[PDB]
Amino acid sequence: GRYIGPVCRLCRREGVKLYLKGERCYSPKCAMERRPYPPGQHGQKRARRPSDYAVRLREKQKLRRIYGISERQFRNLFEEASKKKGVTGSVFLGLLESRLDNVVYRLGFAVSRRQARQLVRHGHITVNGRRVDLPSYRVRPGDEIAVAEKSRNLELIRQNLEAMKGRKVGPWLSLDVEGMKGKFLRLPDREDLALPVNEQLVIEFYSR
Amino acid sequence: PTINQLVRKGREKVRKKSKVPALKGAPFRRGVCTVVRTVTPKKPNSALRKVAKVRLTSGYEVTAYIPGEGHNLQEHSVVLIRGGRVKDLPGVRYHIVRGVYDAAGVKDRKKSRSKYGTKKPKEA
Amino acid sequence: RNLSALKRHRQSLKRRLRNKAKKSAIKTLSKKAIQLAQEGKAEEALKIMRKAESLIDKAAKGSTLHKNAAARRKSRLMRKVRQLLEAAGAPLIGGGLSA
Amino acid sequence: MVKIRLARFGSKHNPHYRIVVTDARRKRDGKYIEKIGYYDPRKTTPDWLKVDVERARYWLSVGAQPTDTARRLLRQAGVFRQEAR
Amino acid sequence: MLTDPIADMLTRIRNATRVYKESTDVPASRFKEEILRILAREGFIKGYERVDVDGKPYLRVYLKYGPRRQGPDPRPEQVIHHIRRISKPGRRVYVGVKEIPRVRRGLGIAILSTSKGVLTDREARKLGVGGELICEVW
Amino acid sequence: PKKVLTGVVVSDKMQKTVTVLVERQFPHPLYGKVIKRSKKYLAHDPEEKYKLGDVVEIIESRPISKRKRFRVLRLVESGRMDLVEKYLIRRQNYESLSKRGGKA
RNA sequence: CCAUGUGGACCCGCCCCUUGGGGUGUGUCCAAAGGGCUUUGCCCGCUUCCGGAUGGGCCCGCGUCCCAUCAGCUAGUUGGUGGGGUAAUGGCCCACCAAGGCGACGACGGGUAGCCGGUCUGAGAGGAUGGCCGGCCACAGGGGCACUGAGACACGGGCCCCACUCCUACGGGAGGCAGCAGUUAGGAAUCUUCCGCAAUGGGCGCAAGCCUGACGGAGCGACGCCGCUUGGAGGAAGAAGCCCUUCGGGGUGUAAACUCCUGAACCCGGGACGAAACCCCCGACGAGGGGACUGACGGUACCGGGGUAAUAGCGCCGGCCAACUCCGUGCCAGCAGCCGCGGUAAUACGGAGGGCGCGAGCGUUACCCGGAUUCACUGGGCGUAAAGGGCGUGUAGGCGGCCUGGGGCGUCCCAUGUG
Ligand SMILES: [Mg+2]
Ligand SMILES: [Mg+2]
Ligand SMILES: [Mg+2]
Ligand SMILES: [Mg+2]
Ligand SMILES: [Mg+2]
Ligand SMILES: [Mg+2]
Ligand SMILES: [Mg+2]
Ligand SMILES: [Mg+2]
Ligand SMILES: [Mg+2]
Ligand SMILES: [Mg+2]
Ligand SMILES: [Mg+2]
Ligand SMILES: [Mg+2]
Ligand SMILES: [Mg+2]
Ligand SMILES: [Mg+2]
Ligand SMILES: [Mg+2]
Ligand SMILES: [Mg+2]
Ligand SMILES: [Mg+2]
Ligand SMILES: [Mg+2]
Ligand SMILES: [Mg+2]
Ligand SMILES: [Mg+2]
Ligand SMILES: [Mg+2]
Ligand SMILES: [Mg+2]
Ligand SMILES: [Mg+2]
Ligand SMILES: [Mg+2]
Ligand SMILES: [Mg+2]
Ligand SMILES: [Mg+2]
Ligand SMILES: [Mg+2]
Ligand SMILES: [Mg+2]
Ligand SMILES: [Mg+2]
Ligand SMILES: [Zn+2]
Repeated sequence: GRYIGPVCRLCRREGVKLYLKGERCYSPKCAMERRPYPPGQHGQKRARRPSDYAVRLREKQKLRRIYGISERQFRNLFEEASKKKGVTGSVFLGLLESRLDNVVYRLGFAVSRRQARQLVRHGHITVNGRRVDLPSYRVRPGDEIAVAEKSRNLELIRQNLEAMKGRKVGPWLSLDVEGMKGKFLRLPDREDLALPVNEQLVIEFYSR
Repeated sequence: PTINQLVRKGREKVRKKSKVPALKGAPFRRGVCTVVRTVTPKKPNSALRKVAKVRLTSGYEVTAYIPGEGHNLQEHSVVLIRGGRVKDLPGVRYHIVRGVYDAAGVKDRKKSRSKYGTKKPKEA
Repeated sequence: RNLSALKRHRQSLKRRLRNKAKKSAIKTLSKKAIQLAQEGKAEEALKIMRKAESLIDKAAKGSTLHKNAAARRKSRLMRKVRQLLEAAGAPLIGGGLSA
Repeated sequence: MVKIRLARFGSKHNPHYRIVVTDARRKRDGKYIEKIGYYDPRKTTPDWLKVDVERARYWLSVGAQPTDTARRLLRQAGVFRQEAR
Repeated sequence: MLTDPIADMLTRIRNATRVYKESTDVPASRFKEEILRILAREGFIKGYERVDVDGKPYLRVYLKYGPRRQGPDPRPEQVIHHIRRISKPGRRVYVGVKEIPRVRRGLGIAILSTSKGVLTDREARKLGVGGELICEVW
Repeated sequence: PKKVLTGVVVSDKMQKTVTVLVERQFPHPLYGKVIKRSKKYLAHDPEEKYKLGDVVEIIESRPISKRKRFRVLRLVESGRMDLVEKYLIRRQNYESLSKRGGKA
């Protein structure tokens, strides 16, 4: 299935915050905040040089975890941007944002990505006016990501549809706060997304 | 060479020889045991590694390593045989799969298991 | 046993025994045309030739010889009789023969 | 004889049919001599039926026999229509 | 015996240069002349002059070089960094247009014999024909 | 276009028949130098006209015997023994390279 | 069997074309069958003839694995004239005559394998492979043979012998799944004696219809690819227990406990597309129009409502190779793909805690390619590293100087047919 387990420990594995714990992950709690060093018995001891391949892999893992999809199809998404006409680093992401489970988490309707998924899986979501239980979902420019009326008066929807009067979307996006709607303007750029990944280093792991 | 030399003579596609005979195509082959013994090892080493010469169902009479601590192998115990030679002992080039047929799985095995035909012991 | 099948072999038998009668008539008859052709009886050979040539064609309407294969046996005979009468005497009838 | 019929090119529960000109005795979905259109019987599109009339109108001056199904799909294509007075 | 009129030239001018000889002389062909007019159309060589060496017909090619480099090896740079022939004899090399390659990512030249003659991949493809693929400079 | 072949006769020693040697040139499949490989076509010459060493064209035709599938079109040149000698030199040399032997 | 014969076939004759193609002149020979109904005309048929299309036989050009430790093979063998045979050319087959044919550009023998579209690998060049689907081939227990027919030399047709099984009254006869499904055998391994002819396809029929183990679907198998759940939001300066500790303390670890939220499964109901034809009346039997029949998947998919927190498992952690420590053991027991670890401080063996990688899969074994520019066209080398014949001669073959012109075989170019 999906990975399911001790999430804020990769808040610390690759050494920087991955906001996957979600609304806690802006505390002086999310695990990183306390103890930067990554897991078990040794995590505090002196860390030596990382192999050329170490680093090659770290920065791949980060981007795989951070987006909350498992390897086997993190691949067919890479290998589907390769097969596509344009910059490979920049196409890749481009079809991470078009996935449904992170079409929500940037459209507001959730606290973290792992949560944001549940709402997709469970019949809660509208796509060009229909119900989609499919995180694997290719959201195109002009699509309509909303909520089905039935779930609307749920707290989790709403405390989150709240806070959005203090934030903004992401410039490829209109949020319709009140009407509970959302619109996919275009794809992103590598202009926008300021992730803590370096993407060529990802591709240099999918060269070997 | 010259072009012509080759045009006349040419490049002789290399030939591949399977470091594992017995398995006529197969990945495993069941045989009955013949000898059940132990032979001391090669040169930098020292042990008393455990082995069994096994008549086959491909005709042959090949000798086999028993991977593991304990074993249950007697002169007529059916077995199963996979590739993977031994840099300690010469003439042995296939192993015996633990756990299939009259061959034991090793008791007292928590870690490396799936190889050793030993199941899961929870309520541990 | 499968009575769809058996049907067609009993069938066979009956046509073989009409196809035998057909051919083994024509051999016979046309051999006795070659024969009268040798010693120049242009009267009689040219008779036999036409009662050959027809028993040909009517085995050609049928399924014994083909139009291709029956036309054949017409040229075997017709020509070879026009020619045995070379080494003898001129065609009396001119029945199955175009001067 | 020469015939015009239907040949499967979908999968389980998802048939998409092809219009074909092919020799009678030929295997169903086999080396046909001419593709003259498709027919979507699950009809999931605006274009769930194309034919092109002018070829089936050579192909019947030809003397290629339709099915029932395929016959009905040609009348409905315009294939068999007449005009003037 | 002497086999390759062509490959020979390259190897004179090769060995000529890598010595930094001002001038060098090669057995007058019609080919060797038309290949040569290229090699100065495209500035690898200053130019060839027809000169008779011992009342025998010949071509005098003058050699182009780099500029006085410094360092501890003050020896310039053959404008001809590598020249070498592809259609070798008994082993020939005919490319269409499709098959005409480009050399050093466009920085370089491939020489052709075509139905319209003495051609560079640029001049070659611009013209839309091909043939025996000859040598290769840069 | 019932194929047309230009080759030089190398065998008279038969009835209304004759052997012809046609050759072709081409880049080697992989190694790709021009090579030149040839083959001999038992032609049909009825009236017997063409003789031992002629330069002929042949065309694919209605089978005449077992290995006769070419009639002879026309003559491009007569007298060309140069090759007939060459072809016989090759045919000869088989006398050598045997594990019967070859004597001095 | 007889006649009529629009036409066709054959013999001979001329006239175009030119391998047996098209016309024409005389002689000669051949046709048929009737059933049905809306009966004085419509339908399914019938016979001879040119043609369309369809499918197919046969022949040639190039392509088509290895070993020369197989170099010489050939007597129906190669060709000729006559003949037979076929839908048709031809040693295909027979008679008779001449002595040919083939081969190192691999004849011959031996070994192996159906071939291809494509499929896997690879930067490419090649290397590996031809289950499924599709195009061509070849067989139907082994072998030879002909009949019927447009067609085969015929899997569920026929004649003969042999092996094998079986009935027998000891004369004799029966039998052929490599068609679906299953049994047995073998083997590391390969499934239901399922539903239905609704769809589509085929045979036959004027039609309703009839046969359809093709096929359409279901069953079983993680075997493979993809889609999906095992929760999520909150939660301690951080429980117990388990491991390390330099006894201060470090780690599993916000993970768990509880707080809140969502609701796979299940329950209730509704509930398909896939199917409009053939048929029937109108209308002309046509074009067009109207009516009727029919679902094996299936009471599935999918829509409305209801609802429980709700499977985790394998490999690895000395180097290559992401992951480090305590005990136990002491060249023992054991790991291992390569070098290698173990002879009382083992990051390598077996356990624990901790760690990395993956997830309904994770590993091991077998095979294909890459790595391997270690078969080297791309892309290699011989002084000592494996390798220049001990030296010449010269045949096949490979290769070649300067000046102009004819051919255009190669090679380039454009249009086109095919793929
Ligand atoms: Mg529901
Ligand atoms: Mg017959
Ligand atoms: Mg009559
Ligand atoms: Mg009759
Ligand atoms: Mg009657
Ligand atoms: Mg075989
Ligand atoms: Mg490569
Ligand atoms: Mg193959
Ligand atoms: Mg198949
Ligand atoms: Mg059998
Ligand atoms: Mg047989
Ligand atoms: Mg059968
Ligand atoms: Mg039907
Ligand atoms: Mg499954
Ligand atoms: Mg399994
Ligand atoms: Mg999956
Ligand atoms: Mg939680
Ligand atoms: Mg409908
Ligand atoms: Mg490491
Ligand atoms: Mg281990
Ligand atoms: Mg220790
Ligand atoms: Mg250990
Ligand atoms: Mg290679
Ligand atoms: Mg080397
Ligand atoms: Mg040496
Ligand atoms: Mg020596
Ligand atoms: Mg020359
Ligand atoms: Mg010239
Ligand atoms: Mg040309
Ligand atoms: Zn977090």
